[PDB]
Amino acid sequence: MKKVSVIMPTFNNGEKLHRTISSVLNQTMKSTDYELIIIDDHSNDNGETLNVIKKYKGLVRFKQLKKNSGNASVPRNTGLKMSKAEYVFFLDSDDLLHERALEDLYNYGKENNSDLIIGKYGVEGKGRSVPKAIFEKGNVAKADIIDNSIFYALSVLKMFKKSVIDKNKIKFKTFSKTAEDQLFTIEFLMNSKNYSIKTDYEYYIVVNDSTGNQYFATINEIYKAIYKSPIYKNQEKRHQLAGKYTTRLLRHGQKKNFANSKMKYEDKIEWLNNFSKTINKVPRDSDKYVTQIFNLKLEAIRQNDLLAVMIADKLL
Amino acid sequence: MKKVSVIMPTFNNGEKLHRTISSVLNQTMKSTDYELIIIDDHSNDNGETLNVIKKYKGLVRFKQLKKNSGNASVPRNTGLKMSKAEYVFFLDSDDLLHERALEDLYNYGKENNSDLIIGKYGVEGKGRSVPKAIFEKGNVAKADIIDNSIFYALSVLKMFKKSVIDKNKIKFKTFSKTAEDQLFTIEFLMNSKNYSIKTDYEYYIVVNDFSTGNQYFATINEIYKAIYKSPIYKNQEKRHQLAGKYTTRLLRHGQKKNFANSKMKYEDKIEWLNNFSKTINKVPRDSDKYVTQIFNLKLEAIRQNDLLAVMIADKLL
Amino acid sequence: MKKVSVIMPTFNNGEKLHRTISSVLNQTMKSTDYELIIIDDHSNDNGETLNVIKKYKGLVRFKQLKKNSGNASVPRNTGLKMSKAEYVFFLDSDDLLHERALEDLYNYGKENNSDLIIGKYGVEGKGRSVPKAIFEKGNVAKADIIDNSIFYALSVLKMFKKSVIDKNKIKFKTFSKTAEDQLFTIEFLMNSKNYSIKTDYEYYIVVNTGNQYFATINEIYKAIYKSPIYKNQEKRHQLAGKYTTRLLRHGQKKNFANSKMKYEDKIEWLNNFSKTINKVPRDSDKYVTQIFNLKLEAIRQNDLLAVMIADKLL
Ligand SMILES: O=P(O)(O)OC[C@H](O)[C@H](O)[C@H](O)COP(=O)(O)OC[C@H](O)[C@H](O)[C@H](O)COP(=O)(O)OC[C@@H](O)[C@@H](O)[C@@H](O)CO
Ligand SMILES: O=P(O)(O)OC[C@H](O)[C@H](O)[C@H](O)COP(=O)(O)OC[C@H](O)[C@H](O)[C@H](O)COP(=O)(O)OC[C@@H](O)[C@@H](O)[C@@H](O)CO
Ligand SMILES: O=P(O)(O)OC[C@H](O)[C@H](O)[C@H](O)COP(=O)(O)OC[C@H](O)[C@H](O)[C@H](O)COP(=O)(O)OC[C@@H](O)[C@@H](O)[C@@H](O)CO
Ligand SMILES: CC(=O)N[C@H]1[C@@H](OP(=O)(O)OP(=O)(O)OC[C@H]2O[C@@H](n3ccc(=O)[nH]c3=O)[C@H](O)[C@@H]2O)O[C@H](CO)[C@@H](O)[C@@H]1O
Ligand SMILES: CC(=O)N[C@H]1[C@@H](OP(=O)(O)OP(=O)(O)OC[C@H]2O[C@@H](n3ccc(=O)[nH]c3=O)[C@H](O)[C@@H]2O)O[C@H](CO)[C@@H](O)[C@@H]1O
Ligand SMILES: CC(=O)N[C@H]1[C@@H](OP(=O)(O)OP(=O)(O)OC[C@H]2O[C@@H](n3ccc(=O)[nH]c3=O)[C@H](O)[C@@H]2O)O[C@H](CO)[C@@H](O)[C@@H]1O
Ligand SMILES: [Cl-]
Ligand SMILES: [Cl-]
Ligand SMILES: [Cl-]
Ligand SMILES: [Cl-]
Ligand SMILES: [Mg+2]
Ligand SMILES: [Mg+2]
Ligand SMILES: [Mg+2]
Ligand SMILES: [Mg+2]
Repeated sequence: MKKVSVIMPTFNNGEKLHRTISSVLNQTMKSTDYELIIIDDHSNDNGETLNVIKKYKGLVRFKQLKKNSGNASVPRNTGLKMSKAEYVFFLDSDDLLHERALEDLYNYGKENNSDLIIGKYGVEGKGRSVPKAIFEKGNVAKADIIDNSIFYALSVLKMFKKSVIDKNKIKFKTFSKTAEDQLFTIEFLMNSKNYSIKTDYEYYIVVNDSTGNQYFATINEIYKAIYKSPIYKNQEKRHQLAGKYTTRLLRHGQKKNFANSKMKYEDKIEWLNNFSKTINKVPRDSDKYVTQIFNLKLEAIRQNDLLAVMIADKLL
Repeated sequence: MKKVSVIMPTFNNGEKLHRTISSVLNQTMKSTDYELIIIDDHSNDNGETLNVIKKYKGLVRFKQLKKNSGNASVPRNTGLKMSKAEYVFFLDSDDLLHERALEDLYNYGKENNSDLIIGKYGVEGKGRSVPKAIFEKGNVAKADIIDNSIFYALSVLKMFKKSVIDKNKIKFKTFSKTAEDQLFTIEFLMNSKNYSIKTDYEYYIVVNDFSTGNQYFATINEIYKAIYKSPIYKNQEKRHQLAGKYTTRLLRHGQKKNFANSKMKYEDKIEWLNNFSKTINKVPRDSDKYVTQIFNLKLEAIRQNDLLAVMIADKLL
Repeated sequence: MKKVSVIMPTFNNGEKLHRTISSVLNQTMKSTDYELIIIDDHSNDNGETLNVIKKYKGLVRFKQLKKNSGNASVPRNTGLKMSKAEYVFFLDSDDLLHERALEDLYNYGKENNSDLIIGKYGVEGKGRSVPKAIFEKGNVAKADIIDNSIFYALSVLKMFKKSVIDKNKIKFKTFSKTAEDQLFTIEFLMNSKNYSIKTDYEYYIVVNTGNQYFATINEIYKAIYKSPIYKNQEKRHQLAGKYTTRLLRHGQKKNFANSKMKYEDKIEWLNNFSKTINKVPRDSDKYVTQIFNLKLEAIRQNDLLAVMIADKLL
């Protein structure tokens, strides 16, 4: 039984994949103590990606899907079924690991009985930004969701204890193109207690290179996960978590500024209708735990009032 | 017939009452010319308050209520029934009078045929602040409600002509825990003409120590009713002006003025705004033009009973 | 057939009219090539205005209306029926023409086959300001409505080809006291292609519940969306959106929502504004300047509070 399975889905990556794979194979951890599982989501780049992967035959486990799934959910789920390790680490195909990522994160995790270990993120290039606040207090052995800003770092680019995933049958959902990674991390967080944060190096480097029916279905699942948490059983604690997630959603959500956008009016109405329907399944008791700058925007969404959301956005 | 009855309700004050009572007994006014009526609202402090009051038996009139009323309304009403003086002065149990408060206020009142005399307030300690604007023009023999900011000083901690109270049967109401003193002063102001302001000393020292609105807005409703039924201010346009100015004071200093963006439960906000809307919609819109224009949107939002609009209005103030 | 008929309605102008009439009679154009038609809207100023007009008997055509119409619509319509010229030029009674206004504008128009020629405006005194942006690019032989800011200069104080007015039976409407001149210019613009702008001089000097108003605004949008010149629906949306922008920037009672207007009047006004704008396709909204995105939606939603707020944020 290996310490870590690195699970990496690929799709039409080409010669860029060399850098990523190399970063995983060049770890300070004993090479026999981890594996790299590569799951190609049926690349169609005239065999360029598959040719790069073939160069590491013998040194990595590999499966190719018959049809392209469209996102990383099915590939990652396939990797999870293939792993029998203590921890898994999800890695995106364009990104890089620091030489001492698996060793340092696994050691910290093992020494603190961690269900989840989060390594400090770095970033190369303009594009997506990475979480910063979670890492501002240095290393944290027993982190807290609220006090350590974990709802602002819900990517799956972390080390997860496989037993938690297995015991609770946590899979990536495929009903949406976005926020499926958030739902996964939330499901995990709500079914575990021990989270640790390690910040000695930039362990993971992120490399930068419609009506909302499906999106808000996923957001709904996130709130459901919080309110059904067997770890956070206290209803007031659930309200606090839900409120904090609402804050993150209003700060960093998809199409956060839809109301004053160039979007067609009928589309705005349908979008807000889905956002309203979803947030109105969340107890109002959570609202008091939302950052108060968003008090008006949140009420506007609850009331399903487009004008009020437009105004709220103008005042933010 | 005495010049002044000082009416002071007490409740679980203890040894703090000595300072207050002493301030009343040590007045420059002839001691035979006034009385201190003490009405204890059934203190339950192991007889501590009653023990302090007993030390002045013979120098004060005193009645104890059988059950605690909860506020100062019933006690003050009892004091009024007991007084046969020319003027009454309401004093709170923790507060102080200046040595020359009754004398100076009574003299100014008598020399100007005043129905109401307001002495400049002082304050000791962090907490509740006191009115300032009303006293910024010095002494005023014939003051005006609007021009002298009297709607921003509606406490009953003043000298009132008893005849006005008696002739018009003015009592403190008990349907609400708050704003009952405001309603009293408003009822008095709307049934009298002569108000004087005296500022030579800090005559009254306020001492600081270290709801769905059904009843509150019923009291606010009574305030508007008092203005619009005033036999002194009979001109409808004058009533609009007074009403508008009160609306301004309510939006500036009202209870839970910032309820809309508060941590109040949504259902409570709705009920609160519903009461606020129901009440303000009984006030003619003709008064709105006399409201300070910064509040134009907030006022309309309340009239329309639109929570979102009130929230926004508050964000723009 | 004369080159130009200057059409000038008068009403209780008095001795101020001398200056105006003099400015028309003192043109560089051959005096036999134009006429000044004066239409008095039944002045009642103890014969003062009529006395000034009588001094130019022989030099002007003149008709007096039996009853005062209240605005310039009926008078101007009367002038149009009286003119058989190639172009007409509407002149207000207190205003002035530059010595070389008719000549320069007619020549430019004739040389560019212009349906409409717009001379640069000047202004004397505090009050109404005049369009500026339309004239910022100098002379334009073939102007464009959008690119040359013509919706910000919709007065009829311009030179119009009479054939376009007769062929399309364009009259000033009388349903409203205001915006009737705008409707006229819009009707003209939507039924012609060739517009020219001349800026060498200040050729024209301006001297200083909404049921009816919004009926007129409605006619403006109708004119755009029925235009036989601008037939492309997307072009109509663009024109409509640009007019909406001008309406929000310079409309009558633009700031009604936070005004001293009685509440009941505000509601009725906004109701008319909402009813009218909701007959305009939402496809035009994308062509409205985005600062007005909220105000426009507020009006569409007929929400007084939202209009008040919108105005507070502008
Ligand atoms: O006191 P509050 O909680 O109201 O305010 C919090 C502070 O203001 C705090 O300083 C900041 O929120 C912390 O922000 P940050 O500088 O640490 O960055 C965190 C951001 O959330 C981060 O840059 C991303 O927006 C979050 O991305 P991930 O959670 O890692 O997941 C990617 C996610 O966006 C992706 O799944 C979506 O594109 C698809 O739905
Ligand atoms: O906008 P305008 O020009 O019309 O007026 C605004 C001016 O700036 C105005 O002159 C100032 O507001 C006057 O303020 P101030 O400095 O004279 O006094 C401040 C307050 O009036 C005062 O501190 C209290 O807030 C008022 O309470 P009271 O009138 O003494 O009545 C007691 C009442 O609040 C009590 O019943 C409540 O606690 C129960 O709800
Ligand atoms: O926001 P965009 O990009 O679409 O353009 C905005 C620019 O800033 C634009 O240049 C300005 O809005 C307009 O420039 P301007 O300095 O030439 O503005 C001229 C005004 O439109 C003018 O002072 C009058 O408002 C319009 O005169 P007319 O419409 O020709 O007169 C008849 C009618 O408007 C009049 O009855 C109304 O003013 C009565 O309220
Ligand atoms: C840098 C970061 O925060 N990454 C997130 C970001 O990825 P990002 O926006 O960077 O997009 P990426 O190219 O990294 O794609 C994510 C991963 O999914 C794989 N892939 C992509 C397309 C496809 O059809 N099939 C497939 O398996 C890619 O090989 C890659 O490993 O948004 C994704 C979708 O919301 C998240 O799940 C990622 O964790
Ligand atoms: C500085 C100032 O503006 N003071 C006001 C403030 O008093 P404040 O907030 O200072 O409250 P206080 O304790 O002074 O109460 C007012 C008076 O009521 C008496 N009391 C209190 C409780 C009780 O159950 N029974 C009873 O009789 C107290 O003895 C006291 O003399 O709010 C009161 C209630 O609106 C007003 O009447 C006071 O004018
Ligand atoms: C500079 C400018 O754009 N002015 C416009 C403004 O006039 P403005 O506000 O400048 O008012 P004016 O004095 O120019 O009056 C407009 C003209 O209408 C005539 N008149 C006036 C009253 C009357 O009862 N009968 C009558 O015929 C006047 O003689 C005058 O020639 O509003 C009119 C109606 O929307 C427009 O046609 C004018 O172009
Ligand atoms: Cl999101
Ligand atoms: Cl007054
Ligand atoms: Cl109050
Ligand atoms: Cl207009
Ligand atoms: Mg990536
Ligand atoms: Mg007190
Ligand atoms: Mg609203
Ligand atoms: Mg004029």
